[PDB]
Amino acid sequence: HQPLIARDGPHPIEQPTHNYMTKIIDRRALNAAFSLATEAIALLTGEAL
Amino acid sequence: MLADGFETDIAIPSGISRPDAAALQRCEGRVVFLPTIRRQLTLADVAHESFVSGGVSPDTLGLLLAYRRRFPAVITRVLPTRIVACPLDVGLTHAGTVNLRNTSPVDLCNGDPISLVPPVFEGQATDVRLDSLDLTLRFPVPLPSPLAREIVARLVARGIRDLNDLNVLYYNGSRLSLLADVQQLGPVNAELRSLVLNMVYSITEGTTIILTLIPRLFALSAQDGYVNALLQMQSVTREAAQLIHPEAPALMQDGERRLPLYEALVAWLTHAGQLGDTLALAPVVRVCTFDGAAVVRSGDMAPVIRYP
Amino acid sequence: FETDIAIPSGISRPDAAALQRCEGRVVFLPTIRRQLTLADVAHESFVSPDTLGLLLAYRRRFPAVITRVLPTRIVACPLDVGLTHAGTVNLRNTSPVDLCNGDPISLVPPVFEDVRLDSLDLTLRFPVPLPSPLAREIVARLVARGIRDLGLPDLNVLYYNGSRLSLLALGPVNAELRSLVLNMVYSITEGTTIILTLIPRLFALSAQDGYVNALLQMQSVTRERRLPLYEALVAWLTHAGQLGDTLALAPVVRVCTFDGAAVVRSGDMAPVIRYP
Amino acid sequence: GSPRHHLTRQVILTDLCQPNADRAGTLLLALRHPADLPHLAHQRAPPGRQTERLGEAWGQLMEATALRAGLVSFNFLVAACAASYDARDAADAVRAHVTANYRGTRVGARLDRFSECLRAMVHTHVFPHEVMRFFGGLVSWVTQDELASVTAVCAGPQEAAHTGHPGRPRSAVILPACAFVDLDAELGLGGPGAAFLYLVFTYRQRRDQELCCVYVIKSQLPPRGLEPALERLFGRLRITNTIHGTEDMTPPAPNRNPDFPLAGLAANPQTPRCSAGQVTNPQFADRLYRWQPDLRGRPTARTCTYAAFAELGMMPEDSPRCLHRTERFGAVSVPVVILEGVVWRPGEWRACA
Repeated sequence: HQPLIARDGPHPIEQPTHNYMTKIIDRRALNAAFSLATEAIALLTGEAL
Repeated sequence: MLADGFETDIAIPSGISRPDAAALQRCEGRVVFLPTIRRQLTLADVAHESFVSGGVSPDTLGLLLAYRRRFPAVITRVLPTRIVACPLDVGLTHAGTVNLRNTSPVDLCNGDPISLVPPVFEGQATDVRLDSLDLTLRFPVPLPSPLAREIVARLVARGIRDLNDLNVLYYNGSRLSLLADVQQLGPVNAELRSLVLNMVYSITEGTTIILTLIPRLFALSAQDGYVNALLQMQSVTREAAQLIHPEAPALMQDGERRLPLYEALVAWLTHAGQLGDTLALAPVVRVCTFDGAAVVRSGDMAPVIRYP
Repeated sequence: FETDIAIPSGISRPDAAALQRCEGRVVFLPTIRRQLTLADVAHESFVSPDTLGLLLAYRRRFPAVITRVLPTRIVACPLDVGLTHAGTVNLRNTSPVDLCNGDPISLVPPVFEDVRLDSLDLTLRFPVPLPSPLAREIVARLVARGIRDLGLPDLNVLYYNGSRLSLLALGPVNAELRSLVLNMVYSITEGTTIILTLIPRLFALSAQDGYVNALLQMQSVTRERRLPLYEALVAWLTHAGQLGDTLALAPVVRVCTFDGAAVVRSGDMAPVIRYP
Repeated sequence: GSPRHHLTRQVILTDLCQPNADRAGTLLLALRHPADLPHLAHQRAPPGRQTERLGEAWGQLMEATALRAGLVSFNFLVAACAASYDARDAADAVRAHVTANYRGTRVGARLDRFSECLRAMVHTHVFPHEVMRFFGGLVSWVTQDELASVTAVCAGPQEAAHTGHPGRPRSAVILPACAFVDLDAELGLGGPGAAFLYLVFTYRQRRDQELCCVYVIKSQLPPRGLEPALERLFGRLRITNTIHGTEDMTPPAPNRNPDFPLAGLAANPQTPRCSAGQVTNPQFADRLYRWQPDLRGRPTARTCTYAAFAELGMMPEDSPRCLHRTERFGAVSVPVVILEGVVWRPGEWRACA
């Protein structure tokens, strides 16, 4: 809203107003790599063949 | 209410895009030419589409002559379904105060009568075009009256040239120029007739006495700094005094009972003093700022109460 | 709506009596405002201007008629925004002219004949509410006098409402009205030569024979070194278009009498409306 | 909601207007005080017309009503100018109840006299659009011997003012069908819109063959743009005034003025000139060019007027409604145009020179 101060005498200017503001989302992304060698996956999995 | 105000309803159609719908809401205090005093009209009537003559879209001088055949109205609130205006010839509002908006590059002051002028200036030809409806809205420019008598004089005197520069104005030391374009021969001849009629009708038998004062003005211009600042550097009566020595006829027919100068001045006021209303339209409107500021800047609103 | 013109303190005994007499009289304010000092009203605010300077100033300013006068403030209502709301505001003659019913009344600067407050150090000039068909006469007679100084005894005789006016009654008003005379003559002598350069034949034609047949062509619709002529057109249309406003004397006031006499004499009050 | 209007009262002699015969809802036109008439004729007349005619024509009217800024009702004014309208079948019907309903002896001797006054007005050149002033339309009256108390609306809507009789309190604007000239039908404007009402006089300036017509014109045009519409109707009167309105003014025979030589004098540098101090000295002003313009007997603008209009009011409807009925004024049936809902606004006159 646009705020109001009242004035005396004859009424020169206003009718009460609104403002509809719209703003555009800017999208981004974040990356983080992570590696595991085959020497460790055989420990995380379980039994062998 | 019926007497004090008169609200028209310029209807807005169904199919309007929002790039077009958000342009009308910036057109809050404008000047709109209704052809009638109907209470329900459409945008195809207001716009420049209805302004065209038979096939010929007229230039800035013929744009004058179809203003004064119409009714100036001021937008008071833009609703989504309609535009509400108030024609100035009927009445303003109950309170009698309608806010306008400067489109001029020129400030306003208190008590200046407003006449409206076409978008004549350069950097000023701003036509709100609605693409979904193919509508342009050529909004006129509210100017002070001593500008509006210059510009009409600059446009009418320019067409008298081309029947056989000028376009540079100055107001309060700010340079501004108006656009130059070839003029349609039709409306120019409608302006020349309104000159010469109101010009020849201001000539009376008593004016041959006033013409004998031309050597009195010129001999006075060497003493008074008011008359030297009056005549002009490029006037005619300065060159009429250096070459022609006029003198009056001695007697008048029935010269006892009639007043020769009194009939000459009244005929001058009703025909040549009236001339500024016969070329342009009437200054209905003047500015009465109440408490804000005595000078209204460009792009700002200004309260308005009617003038005779 | 009513404005308040507050009197500054320091009022002597005759000075409160002089402001008590101006009950129904016209006052020019600069801008419509509730708080307003008396010094913006008075003749000090106009600087001394001549008759042309008053005619310019009486169009930029906004007229107001005084209501009841309080001992502390002057309560006045303006003729533009405050009179369409209320019904009828009384107005007093300062004129020698009797007002009739139904006249449109403009205002004239005080040419004919000054309430001065001595303690406050200011004067007060008040306009003359005479009807508009006389306003285009009384100005036009006096401008026609000043041209003769660069007369005729009927020029000073005005009959309105069966009453004789004498404009003569001469010295200082001649020097007071000088800038009108220098602008009225010039705008005609420039006017009747530019016509006479564009169409140079207009005096050489025979009066009732050739000039009429050349006049009927001007009236009909169906017929369609260098002199600085076309720069003098613009020079004349802005000056003659300026004197068209100032010497219009467009009417503010229309008198509609109700339960009273049809003729309002000098010194009496007249009821006033400006709206249907 | 009740609209706002303004009443006037005035004690009026009933010589020229009759609020009893003319019922509630007719126009009223006020005059100047007639002591001003024989002097304005002495001053504003063109050279060579009888200034001693207006003072005699009005003197024959006051000596005809005995067998003071008064009032002339519209129905009295139409029947006085009744010998100049097109619809003469109805113009002799308006006169038919003027002589038969108005209180007095030989009312038919006033109409032939008051029209002789109006012919003396055009001839002695005090035009009655400078004399006839608008006064409001009738709402009620109070009768008395030789005078009446007239109540009227100087400004406002006609249908708001209360009449006084609670049987029929309202009043519509009543006009005879001889003066009411449309410009919607005759031009082809059939579209809706608010319409303006105008009072229009017309003259015709000849030697002892002069006329008068009073019209009430309803139009959708502004007062700034009426002059092209009055010219189209009354252009016949415009032509007859420019050639016959200038008579007994003595012309210069033959011409004495040569052509105006400033375009030829200023081009040649050999032409003798003068300085600012050299002019207005006879030794140096006789060396210049002598130029004696003769404006005598020219058809000036005020001697070429054919009409004069003014604002009168409006109808703020979308489609303004007129009627054409034949009301009975006593025993005479008269074609009457009835206007519905007129909002009064006076205005200043404007000559069509």
